[PDB]
Amino acid sequence: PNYALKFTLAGHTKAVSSVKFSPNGEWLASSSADKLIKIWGAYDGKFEKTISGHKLGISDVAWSSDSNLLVSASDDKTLKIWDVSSGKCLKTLKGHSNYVFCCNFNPQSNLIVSGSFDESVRIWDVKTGKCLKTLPAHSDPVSAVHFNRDGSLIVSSSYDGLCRIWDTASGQCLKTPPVSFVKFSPNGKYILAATLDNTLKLWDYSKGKCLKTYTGHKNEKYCIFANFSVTGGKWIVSGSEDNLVYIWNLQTKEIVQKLQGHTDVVISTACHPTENIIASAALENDKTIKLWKSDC
Ligand SMILES: COc1cc(Cn2nnc3c2CCc2c-3cc(Cn3ccnc3C)cc2C2CC2)ccc1C#N
Repeated sequence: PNYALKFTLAGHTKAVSSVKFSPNGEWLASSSADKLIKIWGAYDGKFEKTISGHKLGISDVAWSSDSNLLVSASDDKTLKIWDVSSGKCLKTLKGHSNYVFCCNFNPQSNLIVSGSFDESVRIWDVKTGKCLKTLPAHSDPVSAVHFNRDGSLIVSSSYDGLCRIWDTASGQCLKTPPVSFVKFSPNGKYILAATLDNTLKLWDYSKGKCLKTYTGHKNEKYCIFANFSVTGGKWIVSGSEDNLVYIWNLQTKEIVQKLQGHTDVVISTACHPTENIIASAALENDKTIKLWKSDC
């Protein structure tokens, strides 16, 4: 791949915590420690709107499947469901007793999953805003939560060193260095997990075996988003504490590109759903989002 910087997105006044493309590929949403959500054009980076209401910084944001809603996780111990068109807060999800770190819709987007520093995973009903289940998931802050492709499964990770798979319908656990990020692969059969020994590993969870290991980057202090890039060549994409975006060949485990430009830890990366486009975001010495594009 030949990812090249195309746009730098300026607006946040503190660290950018997460960037996520909308499923229709039209928009990029960003969350920040400055308590704001900002929406940008996915292809040109043009600022669109600021969405405000959280009383403390935001660690994560995520899109509903139809690209109409957002959910945000905030240090004010709540999540908020937003109507992106109107910018209005539809619901405020209360129940966590500490910072909410991570969040996601299920594919049907009738549920929300959240991970918190209170060490629980919570499952929320989008329509009523009610908390349906509270899982005593870990013995340390929860670093990531993600649904599989039909929402029947939740994968969570934690600084306690564990990665666990949960049955959404019952809340019960199906399967078990700090684990700082996890997410299901696009086909649903693998789990990409990051640990704070500068390592990413691809796990076949049905077999419970580690298939591939990716090294080269620096990840010892922060929880960093990683991604499967599938629009062109099959890559693993992740941020790094050396201010670079790393891209690995999924199959060969070779580093094939390092995207240079950010001036602080690259804490978030995201891959566009149909075009060879990467978005990346950095901590408070940088505060900008960058859009990178590749011919393949
Ligand atoms: C999750 O538990 C722990 C956390 C930490 C500190 N610490 N470590 N990483 C991040 C942070 C906080 C800062 C941050 C981080 C990570 C992200 C990226 N981000 C957000 C949601 N999900 C992800 C991968 C964003 C930010 C915000 C400044 C913008 C220390 C101990 C434990 C435990 N026990």
